[PDB]
Amino acid sequence: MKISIYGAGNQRLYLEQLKVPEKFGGEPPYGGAGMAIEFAKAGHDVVLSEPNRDVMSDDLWKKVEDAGVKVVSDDIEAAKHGEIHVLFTPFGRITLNIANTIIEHVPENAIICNTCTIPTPVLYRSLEGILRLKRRDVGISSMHPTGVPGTPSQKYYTIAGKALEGKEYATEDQINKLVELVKSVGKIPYVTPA
Repeated sequence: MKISIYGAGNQRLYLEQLKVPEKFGGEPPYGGAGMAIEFAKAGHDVVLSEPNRDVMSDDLWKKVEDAGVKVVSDDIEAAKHGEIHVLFTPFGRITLNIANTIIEHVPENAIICNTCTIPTPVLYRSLEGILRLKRRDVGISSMHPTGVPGTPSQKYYTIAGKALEGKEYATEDQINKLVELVKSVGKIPYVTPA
């Protein structure tokens, strides 16, 4: 599939402060860049949008590019690529901002999903005007890793599905597409009510 990831992740944080290779193992880059690599090695067409080059060293960047990941710095160019748009914002600082930036540019029937735990209805309500009136084809969901992407113990992804009280923020096809994306990289998908 064509996947767009927004945010490579500050790799220094993972290495200096969090000591991920020592505590959980695996190998940098982690997070969004780690997801991009794993997706690409699974045969997916991956574009990673990152405005700040300094998020990782040249050696780590080469690692990303060696996986087949196309790296851009313009979110709008990334917006026109993916049928799935993964907002890697574990701190949820710019989640709503990126979504607002890319929503009018994403191709028909594309999916926008966050990796953090901002509720899908919240993400939807921030874009309700556009999603109801101009982009009814766009699905809103989640791609939330239980652990740190790139770590061997990261096995689960939580996907926001149809709400308990009926509201569908994405089609069943769109949700199924996310489910198979998770399994394509040997991970376990888990669909929850939005």
